[PDB]
Amino acid sequence: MDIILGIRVQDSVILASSKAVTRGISVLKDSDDKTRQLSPHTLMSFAGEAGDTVQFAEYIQANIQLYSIREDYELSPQAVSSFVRQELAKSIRSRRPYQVNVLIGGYDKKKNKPELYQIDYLGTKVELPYGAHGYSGFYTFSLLDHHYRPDMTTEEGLDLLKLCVQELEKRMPMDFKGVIVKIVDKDGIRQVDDFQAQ
Amino acid sequence: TTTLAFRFQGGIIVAVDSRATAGNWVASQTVKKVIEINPFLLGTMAGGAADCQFWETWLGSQCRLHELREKERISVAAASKILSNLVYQYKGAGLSMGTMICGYTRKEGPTIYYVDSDGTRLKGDIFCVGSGQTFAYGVLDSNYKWDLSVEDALYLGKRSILAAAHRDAYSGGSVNLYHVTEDGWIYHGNHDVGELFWKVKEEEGSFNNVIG
Amino acid sequence: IRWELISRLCPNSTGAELRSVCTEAGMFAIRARRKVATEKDFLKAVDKVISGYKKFSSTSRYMQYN
Amino acid sequence: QFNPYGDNGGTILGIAGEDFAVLAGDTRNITDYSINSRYEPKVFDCGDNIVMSANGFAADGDALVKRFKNSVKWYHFDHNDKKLSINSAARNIQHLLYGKRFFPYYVHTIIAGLDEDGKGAVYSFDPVGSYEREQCRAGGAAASLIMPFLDNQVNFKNQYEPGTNGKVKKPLKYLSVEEVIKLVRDSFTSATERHIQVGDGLEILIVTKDGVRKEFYELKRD
Amino acid sequence: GYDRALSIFSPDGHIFQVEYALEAVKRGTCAVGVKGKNCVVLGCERRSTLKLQDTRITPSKVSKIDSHVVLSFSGLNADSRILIEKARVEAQSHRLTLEDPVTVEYLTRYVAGVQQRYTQSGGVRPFGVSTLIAGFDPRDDEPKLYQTEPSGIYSSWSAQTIGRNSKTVREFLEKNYDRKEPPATVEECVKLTVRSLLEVVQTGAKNIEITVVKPDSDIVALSSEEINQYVTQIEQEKQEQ
Amino acid sequence: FRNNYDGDTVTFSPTGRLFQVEYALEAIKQGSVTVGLRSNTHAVLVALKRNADELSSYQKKIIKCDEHMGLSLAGLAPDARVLSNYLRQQCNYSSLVFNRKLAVERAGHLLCDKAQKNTQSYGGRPYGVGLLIIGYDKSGAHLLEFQPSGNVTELYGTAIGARSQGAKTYLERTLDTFIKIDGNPDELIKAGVEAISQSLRDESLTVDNLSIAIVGKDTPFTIYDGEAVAKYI
Amino acid sequence: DRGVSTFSPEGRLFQVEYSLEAIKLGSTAIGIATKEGVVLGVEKRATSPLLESDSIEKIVEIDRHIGCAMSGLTADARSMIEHARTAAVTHNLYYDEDINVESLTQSVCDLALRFGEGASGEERLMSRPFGVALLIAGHDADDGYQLFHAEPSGTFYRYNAKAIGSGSEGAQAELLNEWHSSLTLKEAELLVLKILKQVMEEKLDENNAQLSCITKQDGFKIYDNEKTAELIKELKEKEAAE
Amino acid sequence: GSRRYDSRTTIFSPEGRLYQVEYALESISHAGTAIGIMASDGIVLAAERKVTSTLLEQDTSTEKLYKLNDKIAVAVAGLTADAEILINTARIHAQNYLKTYNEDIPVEILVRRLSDIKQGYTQHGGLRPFGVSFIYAGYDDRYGYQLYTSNPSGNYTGWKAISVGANTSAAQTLLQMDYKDDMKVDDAIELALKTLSKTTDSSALTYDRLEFATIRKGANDGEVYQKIFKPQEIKDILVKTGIT
Amino acid sequence: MTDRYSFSLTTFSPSGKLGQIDYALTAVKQGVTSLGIKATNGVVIATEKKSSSPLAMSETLSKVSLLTPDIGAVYSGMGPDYRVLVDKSRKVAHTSYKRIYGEYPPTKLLVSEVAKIMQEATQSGGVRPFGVSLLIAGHDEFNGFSLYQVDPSGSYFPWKATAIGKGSVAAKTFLEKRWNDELELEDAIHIALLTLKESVEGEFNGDTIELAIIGDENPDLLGYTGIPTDKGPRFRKLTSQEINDRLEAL
Repeated sequence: MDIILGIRVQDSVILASSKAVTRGISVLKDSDDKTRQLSPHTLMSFAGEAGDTVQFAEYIQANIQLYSIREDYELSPQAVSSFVRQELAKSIRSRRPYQVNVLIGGYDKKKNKPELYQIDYLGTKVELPYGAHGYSGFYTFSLLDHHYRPDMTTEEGLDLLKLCVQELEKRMPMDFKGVIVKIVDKDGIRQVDDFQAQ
Repeated sequence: TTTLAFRFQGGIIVAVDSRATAGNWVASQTVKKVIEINPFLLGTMAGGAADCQFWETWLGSQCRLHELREKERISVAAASKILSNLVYQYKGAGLSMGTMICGYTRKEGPTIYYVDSDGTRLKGDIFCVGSGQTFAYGVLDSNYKWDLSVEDALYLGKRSILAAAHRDAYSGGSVNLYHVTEDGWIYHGNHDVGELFWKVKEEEGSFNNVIG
Repeated sequence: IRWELISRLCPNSTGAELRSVCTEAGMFAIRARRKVATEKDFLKAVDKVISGYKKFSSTSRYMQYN
Repeated sequence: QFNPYGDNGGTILGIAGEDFAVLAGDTRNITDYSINSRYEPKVFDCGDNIVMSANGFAADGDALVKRFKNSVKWYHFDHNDKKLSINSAARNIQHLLYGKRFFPYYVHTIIAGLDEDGKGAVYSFDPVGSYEREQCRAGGAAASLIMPFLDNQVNFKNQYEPGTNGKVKKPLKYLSVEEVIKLVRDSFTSATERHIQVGDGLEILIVTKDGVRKEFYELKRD
Repeated sequence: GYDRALSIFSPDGHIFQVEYALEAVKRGTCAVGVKGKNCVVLGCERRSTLKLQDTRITPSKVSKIDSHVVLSFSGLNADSRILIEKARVEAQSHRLTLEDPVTVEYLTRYVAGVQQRYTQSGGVRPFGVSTLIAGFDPRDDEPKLYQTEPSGIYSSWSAQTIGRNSKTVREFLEKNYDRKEPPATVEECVKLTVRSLLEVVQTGAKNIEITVVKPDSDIVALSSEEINQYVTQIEQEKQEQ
Repeated sequence: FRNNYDGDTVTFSPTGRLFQVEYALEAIKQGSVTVGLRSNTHAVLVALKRNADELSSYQKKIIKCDEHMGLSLAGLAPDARVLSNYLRQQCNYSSLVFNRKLAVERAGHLLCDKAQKNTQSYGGRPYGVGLLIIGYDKSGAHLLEFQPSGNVTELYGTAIGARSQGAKTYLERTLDTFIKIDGNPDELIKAGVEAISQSLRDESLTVDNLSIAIVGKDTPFTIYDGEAVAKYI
Repeated sequence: DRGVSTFSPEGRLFQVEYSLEAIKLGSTAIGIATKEGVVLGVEKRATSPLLESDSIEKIVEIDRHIGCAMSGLTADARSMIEHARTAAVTHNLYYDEDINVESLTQSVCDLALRFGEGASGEERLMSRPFGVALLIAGHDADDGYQLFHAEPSGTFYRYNAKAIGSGSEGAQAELLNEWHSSLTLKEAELLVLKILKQVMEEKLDENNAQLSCITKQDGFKIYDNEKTAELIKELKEKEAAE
Repeated sequence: GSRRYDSRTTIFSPEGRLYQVEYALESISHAGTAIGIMASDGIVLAAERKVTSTLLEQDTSTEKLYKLNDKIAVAVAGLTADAEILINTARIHAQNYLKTYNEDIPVEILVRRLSDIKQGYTQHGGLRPFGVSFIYAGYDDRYGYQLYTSNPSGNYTGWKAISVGANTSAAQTLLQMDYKDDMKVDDAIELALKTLSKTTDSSALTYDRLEFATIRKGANDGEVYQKIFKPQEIKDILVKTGIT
Repeated sequence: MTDRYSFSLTTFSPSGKLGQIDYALTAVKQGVTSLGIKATNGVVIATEKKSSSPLAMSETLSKVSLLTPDIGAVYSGMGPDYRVLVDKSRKVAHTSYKRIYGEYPPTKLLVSEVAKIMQEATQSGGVRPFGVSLLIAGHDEFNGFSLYQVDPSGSYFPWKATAIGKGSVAAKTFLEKRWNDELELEDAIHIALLTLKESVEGEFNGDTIELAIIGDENPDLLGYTGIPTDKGPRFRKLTSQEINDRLEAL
């Protein structure tokens, strides 16, 4: 299963996602991106079994856009996390469960501070400055418990992300074919194509 | 079974074998693994014969309805997504399917989409599904070029399917080529591998390990 | 004047309404001081009478009784 | 548990000619290991010079035949008795075969007839519900004995002109009704002793412009 | 539950419920819309009978269906926002099903269809609202203005007005607007819309609301301090000439 | 004119009649003449179609529901579709479940049972369509006369339509004649054509006005139209 | 009001009796059946010059080979047109062939008799019958060019030349003597323009009437404004000949 | 036939307005009056209960002011029985919003849900419309204080000062002169008490028949305090306003 | 088939008042004159049993019933309507509280919940409003003793002392002077007996008076001993012998 990563600094939050799609024994596309822009100030990154990923992400995107256009006001990332965790909670006991391990992060207008939450496929809401799912967590929590600081900036957080990505590509038999870095801040959504050496 | 498709400056080229196998024994050699939905977009056979055939024929209904309703051609994205959703609501019922949604538009140009029984929809340029898709993936990427002319693209696809069918047990039979342009797909012809392998071996010299 | 066109642009109106249309067509010429009522006057009169005075119409309820 | 499916034996074979089409099948039906009956026709006339034989579960085949005949009757009723084309019948059968997915019909059926241009057409239908345009193919467990034999004298595959050292392919020729019926008779007379559930006579149906003619030929009863 | 038919063909051919909904619309606030080369303007008025209505939480007369298409209504305000909700959810569903932002034509067709269905289904009275749909299609700069009647008939209008005294605004637009030569600037469109409104509103600069729709996902709502700015030179140019 | 007791179908007149059914029967009367008759071994239907104008067409007043049955029309066209569809459903059910061709009397019983449930419950309306079922079973040739009231009876011949019942006298005078005619389809059809001619008032029989059907053992149900009917004119 | 599906002493149902005369409140649609195809024309009737000619579309294409006109109140036919398109496309999917025009018309006219309260035996809902009459036109491989009349009463006719709506009595009378089996498509268009001009409210141009055609090879096609204008000029030349 | 007994509740009049909601708007005028004033520091909701007697219980008795959420309170003017179902549905919807988003429900969402509930009956179902109109008050971080009103028609507008019920015109005219944009809670309270004194049908103003609901925000920020004025504190403001 | 009366039978009159509600109020104001008053230590609810025929048994008919061992009900309208109402109210009270919370609901919520049924009856189509007016008396450990009157419109009002029936006007206008802030249960029962004395028109005895009291938790009627948590039902009803003892206490 793929690699999804997320790091939040005091100024913004940075989301990392693998570009590999492993189906069968071959690689269908190594330039794919698994991200959804629920709001101009919120990013959605999903993982898990590919059967449910994209349609579920589109479903939450639809509901968020419908609320935003009906009220003309942006939901807080905590509200979106509650929404998606409700979907997981009501879905896992259904006949056809949705097994999607997902990451939610974005900037908050009320408190002027970005937030990042981690939702498993079972629907658990946690608040962490960083997180990962599947086999990519073991090499990220261990490394980010040493150099991560509560007061860092996005630029050196990028260097920390480079160290993490190097650890993944060194100790993963599964090749993620690089990652796509997208930063989330008050300014908006920006894509960073530098992941190997910065 | 090995179905492949790629993209270049001229259009969309698909090359699919015509070998259908019933387990160990090859059921048929004259099957058509491309479903002509309409003279704009394409479709391919991979996995369940009936499962793909019916729904890909079922696609033409939605295209006609959308064309009559909006007075305009249905985009490739919607055509892929309706089948993706229909497969999604049927998942877990035993359906196994694989297909290439190949279409050409004005604003978006040539577009290739992948849809399977899993429900995954993908956008890319190089796609190949079947029993011997791996035996093809080792050929096109080496010789891929954005400015390949129509004849070069056709020969590349034909050689790729020849190589895939030579090794894959369930891949073989006649070879069909399709070129997608502004008008739509144009049938190029039927290509039996009997007159293809020998001509390639004599002319190009590939497959040196083969005797004769 | 095109009597066929005037008759066509007046569906399901009882003869009393046609008489009222004629009277109003005569009247509209008087208000404009013209001594002759033309087709453009008859069209305005028939619009005003058939369309404007439609909520106060009798031929739609009493038809059910018949 | 319980097995909703089963086997009954029997084989079918259909060959598409130029201006005609032939459908043949054995009259033997069996259960498990013994002969159930000797004279059990499996080829039926569907009307409008359209024939089809179902190979597989006897109940499933009979139900498919009955429901296809009902669909043909309904099409005649609602379309002012419009003639039924073979392609339309094939697609209608495909829809019928896709009627339910949880309980597919485990029957291999083959139809025959003429197109709007008078050209012989034969369609083989997969139990999953798939079909394709085809010249000749057999059905059932006996197809492996019959189908590769057709390629010898119909497609003339792997056969080259004498004296040309194998560099020249034989030009294809169109066979008459007598040619194809004798080919099928030889094929079944070769298959009956090599396959246990083949025999007990042969029923072969010929589709032509005039209509449908029924011919029967006794085979080995062992 | 309720299966009784409410819309019955009258002996003269009309449907009484639909033609009553026409009058129900005729009692609504006047709403007017005009389009330029690349700008469409939806002008509207508000009721001046009662005062002490704030502006921030007062529901806007022109409701945003999507980022590129907006809707304005007239007549019964209660029923119209239901159509607004249905249009919004249908637009989201269309985005999900066709991977394409909705077009003005398709949304107007859907609104006409739902009004037609309510005129068709039993136990439901027809909508008493008349709607104006304006916006720009994706990757297209052409403004499209659509009017939907409670009867279910929709048409494109270069400039249309609905509500009370709509005849006066219609005849005014019939002579101070040219279909073949639309105004070329947003300011000209706004000026025409404003001057059209004073023919009926006859004071009420406080309760005159105007929404300007622009291509490339640009929808703005001019505030009072700009509307009175336009009104200043409009009334200055009125009496002196 | 309509009275107070018209209302809905579920309402009894003080005299003890259903005005709905009576109106259905009047609409039956207003339709065109579709006289039909039967012999021991043959059943013949004769229909007179109606055209709106010169540049118009003719209604298929002869509807086939099976090879051994047929229908005729004497009223509301659209409800005939529903009735014929129900008859075809039951005929196909008989074929697929019993293998027995539907008995003509059984078909009439099914038709009357269907026609009831609109007149018995609120929300329904009587079928203003008049069927002349013909057919041939192992018993023999049969003919029925369906009515919106649910009344179904078997007769040698009848005529339902505008002044069609004025053509019953021709059948009655010759009732003893066409009964003893067996295996002679053309002359029986000729007698039927003579019967309908008595119901003509303004215009005579032509190629496009005569629609004829006939059923039997050697003769399956066949519909005659166009030039194929001019020989019997 | 009393009863919905109730009969009448004259024996004709209500609603459909009113619907049959409610068509005359609508526009005028005219079709002519020729061996070379069928020509359809309508009356746009822009209520104001501020209307757009390309806005109101009273001619739709059910299929490449089948198209229809519209008359009476337009809104109700949208359900008719949606059902007709669905039926045609589903028949194509099921039978890999075009649906016969008469069969499609039959599959459309059955919907006109669904008004009723509390339907029993099946779930079908409708308050009143549709008040719109359609002119089904198209080509088939068995009969040829056909022109039908989808009445709201559930009955339909094959028609050589028909006018419905306001001119259903005026224009129809002229079609009786102006139609012949040797009529050509060009002369059919000229005659349609002439009859519209006779039944015109205002001056006729490419903005006031819209024409179409059906053919065995070109299929359904909506006539453009330029060809409509030159047709108007040709009619102008033809009318003042002697 | 089950037709003659039908009243056709959802039917358009010949001129073109509904008739059942028309008479509901008359039934509203026959109920007890309510007043709502939008002040800068808070919102005051007051209402005069009708049909008052010495035997009316006042210790624990609230019939015009109802609590839907810790931040949002409503005032009922009309048939209390029909208002009960609407109150229950509003509370259910607010708790479901807290279920879905885990954040305080904005007033506009609940106001829309109730307006939709009323409109659904005014549209189809053939049932009589609810003969109750609400006065909504609440707080949030979106627009600050909010003061809407409802109608049996199901339409809602924002108001800086409203009074639905008996003698609506007199109360509105009285309040519009004295309403500014800068009152504290106490000024709005005394204005509302004076309006109720000048609009009541009785002679004096006793504490038994007056109900008060106020929204205040003090030292604690982000959470307002909702207090339903009990009679012991109700009789206090009477002397402050001078009515006593 | 089903029910074709899906339309509401209560329609707003042009005068702005509900027809069926103002009609059920008239149907209530005539009939048995019942009453109930609240005292400091308990609540007494009383009604008179109008023996229709002297061959009948007023014992079989229960003019007052037990909603819960704490809450009793008295009506003044139509018999069968009250019976159906009391059965439905007991069922829904059980469903809402005994199943979910585990104990007996308090008076305040039970009254609203039972009035829910009546306020739905005036709304749901094809049905007529209940022709009864309910007097609900009950006690709870937090809000204490409380008495509630339920009108056919569905509106419920808290009243310290009440009376509904033919003698409602006289009893209501006579209870103000009778009632004061402090009261006793025997004082309350004497007040009720004196008030009901003139409103009765037939024979006066213990058999013709139906009287119930909500007081302290009596353990004798509890039906078991051993649990200190509960001390018995607070709702008890006097028999004829019990009431014909305070009858001569006047």
